[PDB]
Amino acid sequence: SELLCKKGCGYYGNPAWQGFCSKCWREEYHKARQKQIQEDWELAERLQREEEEAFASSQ
Amino acid sequence: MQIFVKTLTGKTITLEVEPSDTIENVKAKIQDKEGIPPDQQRLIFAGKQLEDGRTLSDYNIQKESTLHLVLRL
Ligand SMILES: [Zn+2]
Repeated sequence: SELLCKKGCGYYGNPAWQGFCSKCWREEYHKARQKQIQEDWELAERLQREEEEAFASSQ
Repeated sequence: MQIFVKTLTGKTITLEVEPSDTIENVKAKIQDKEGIPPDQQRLIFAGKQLEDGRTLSDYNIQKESTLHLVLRL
């Protein structure tokens, strides 16, 4: 039997966790969240700066 | 399930929601706890402004997902 974790940590991967073991799955999940959180902040800042400009040319 | 809504001021709002909840319904909840009128709210998730008539599930917003909130001035 050779269904080892896709990250090569040595433990067995879960088909439900896309071939990852618990720890590696959890690490990937956190990194994916962190990236989108950060990027969504950048977008929000951009949106704020857009609001500030529309408010300026208004009142 | 709970989701989190971060503002640009470091504030985090916790919400009790369901995947089938509309964005409009989420905006009403935010109004209940923060007093912000729904029409002033701009919600963001995964690089998109969220449209009032779509669902949380339409954007793959799951348990412990974090959205962002900007206010119209
Ligand atoms: Zn692993």
